[PDB]
Amino acid sequence: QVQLVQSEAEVKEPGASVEVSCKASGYNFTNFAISWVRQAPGQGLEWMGWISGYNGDTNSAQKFLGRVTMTTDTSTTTAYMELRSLRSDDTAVYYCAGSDNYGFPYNGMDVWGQGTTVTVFNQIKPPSVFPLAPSSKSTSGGTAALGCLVKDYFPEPVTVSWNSGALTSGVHTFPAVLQSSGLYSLSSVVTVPSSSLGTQTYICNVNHKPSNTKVDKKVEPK
Amino acid sequence: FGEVFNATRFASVYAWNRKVLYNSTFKCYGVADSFVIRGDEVRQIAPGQTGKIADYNYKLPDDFTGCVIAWNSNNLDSKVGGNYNYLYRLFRKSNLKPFERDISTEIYQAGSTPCNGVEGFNCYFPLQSYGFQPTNGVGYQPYRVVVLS
Amino acid sequence: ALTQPPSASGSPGQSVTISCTGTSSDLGAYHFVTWYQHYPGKAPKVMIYGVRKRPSGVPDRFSGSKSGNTASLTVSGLQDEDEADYYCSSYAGNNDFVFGGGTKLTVLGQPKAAPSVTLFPPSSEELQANKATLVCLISDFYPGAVTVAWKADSSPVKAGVETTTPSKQSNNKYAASSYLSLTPEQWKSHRSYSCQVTHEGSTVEKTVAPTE
Ligand SMILES: *[C@@H]1O[C@H](CO)[C@@H](O)[C@H](O)[C@H]1NC(C)=O
Ligand SMILES: *[C@@H]1O[C@H](CO)[C@@H](O)[C@H](O)[C@H]1NC(C)=O
Repeated sequence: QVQLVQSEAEVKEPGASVEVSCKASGYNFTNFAISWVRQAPGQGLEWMGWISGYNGDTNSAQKFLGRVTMTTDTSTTTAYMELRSLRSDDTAVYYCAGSDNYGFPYNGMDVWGQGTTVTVFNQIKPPSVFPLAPSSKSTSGGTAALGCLVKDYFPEPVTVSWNSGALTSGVHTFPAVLQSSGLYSLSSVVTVPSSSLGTQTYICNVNHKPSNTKVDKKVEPK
Repeated sequence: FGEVFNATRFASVYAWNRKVLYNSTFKCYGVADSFVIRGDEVRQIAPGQTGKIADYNYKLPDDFTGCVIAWNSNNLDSKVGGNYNYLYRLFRKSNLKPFERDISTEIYQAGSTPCNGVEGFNCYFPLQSYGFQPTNGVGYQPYRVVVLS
Repeated sequence: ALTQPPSASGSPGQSVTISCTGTSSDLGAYHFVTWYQHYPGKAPKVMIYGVRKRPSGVPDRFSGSKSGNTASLTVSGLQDEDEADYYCSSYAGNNDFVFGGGTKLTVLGQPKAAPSVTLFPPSSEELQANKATLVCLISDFYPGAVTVAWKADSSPVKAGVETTTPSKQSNNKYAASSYLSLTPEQWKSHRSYSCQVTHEGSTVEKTVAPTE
């Protein structure tokens, strides 16, 4: 039952504050309980708190205790959620949800907003490229995995090749992880014959245009 | 007294029953009513107390002259999957006056939408089952209560 | 938080049950268990409220129940429209809620595939830069949902862990990665570390040791 309308996406920087609006769209919040629920990238739903549009009873999750303020103006029938001193792990989609209830919505929330994306952006950061050396126990007949760790850069994207593109078979570049710091890290591994570990050179080529950085990392045996 | 204390089945607190044992709680006030509640809710079976049990289920007056008895019946009133046959009143539009009983099951209208006798998203069944389990913490285990008036 | 499996799955037509474990102060204490269907992008949708009740318009193939501190949601006759994330939630007793971590429900379009796991210790270069990172790579699993846990001498590590959401490979199987960030002193002060990947009830564990 999506019917509430929320404010446009927000782009903030660490330490700023954000306020999301949620307009009743035709209802009157005097008979509505309002909850706020966020979802950070790659995580689950997270209840932030609730306010009663009837009498103003408020409660906040212990995680956000002291950091969030929820208000309602039933004059305009608009709910508001302020989140202060944003961190990079506050980057999430924020939903307002409601229910026809003069007290706590014990069953949860019936009416939902469309969500409001709030991104706490980082400064551009060049990556650090480290070798993931193949096993010290690699012998001729076997296969060996070796790779490149591309750690703590911002923003996307990053391109990784191997031996300037000459090597394509057996390459697997894993999509990056958005860390709680707001920075990305990814890994790229190629599987090679172990017999080639002593005769063949393996070099990963990392390009990060936003920071105008290029790294060529030779990965040598342990 | 044997028909009460030594009874096989006990009543729920919302539907409590009316009818030298000193040799868990034998608190007397100024000096028989049967039901089962969890151990943490036994403190509400006293004059001048508030809470879901004291206000919605069993109310004692501040002028109470009697004795409140209780003992842990987890061994009797708990099933491993939960004993849902014992319930208490979660919702009520007012508190009970002393020694009043409420056995109604009208749907509690929590919002502007009328219920018309049907449970809904904001239309609550007013009774909440306990679901007593033998491995619950002792504060959550069932206690048989006998109040001598 | 409540506990949910990461992945529940079945073929079209089968029945799937997602369990959700709470405590005696939430799931055990109340009949306010609500299940939310979610597709990232759209808003959550109530499928079951109370414990077993269906809002109007929800197909009757959705059912719910609870026993002790464990609630459950069963979908009968699985259809492709049911593939989604599902969150259990409960009233927590003090005008609040507790959510589970979510469960991805997959309509199996191909047979299940257990994951391959490769674990890399920190490079000496990174330790020279006063940092340490264990790299855990998970590939070729289906359906695309896993749980990753890190341990240091049996002790669970929950600080410094970053795990991707699974992403589809060219062969329709899924890949993911997890990273554990340590200080060099932290890395050296334990005798072994392990990455544990749980997928559809089966676990793969890889271990690295600073002195081996
Ligand atoms: C909402 O209801 C309140 C209470 O009756 C009223 O004062 C207010 O003007 C109403 N607002 C709208 C937009 O209907
Ligand atoms: C309950 O039964 C026991 C033995 O059967 C007896 O000793 C005890 O007095 C009884 N309780 C009451 C209140 O009569």
